[PDB]
Amino acid sequence: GIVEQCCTSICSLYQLENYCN
Amino acid sequence: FVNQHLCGSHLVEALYLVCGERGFFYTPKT
Repeated sequence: GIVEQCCTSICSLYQLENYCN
Repeated sequence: FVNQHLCGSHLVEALYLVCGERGFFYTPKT
């Protein structure tokens, strides 16, 4: 998922936007 | 050294760092 990828794979800033209400 | 993968608790961090007042909901399962 979006949260799990950041560790082994990559996080996206616009996804950071997405995590944020 | 700008972009690193944050694992464990600190993954939540890169968000609240960028998050600010808007804040985030972190999801370890979904």
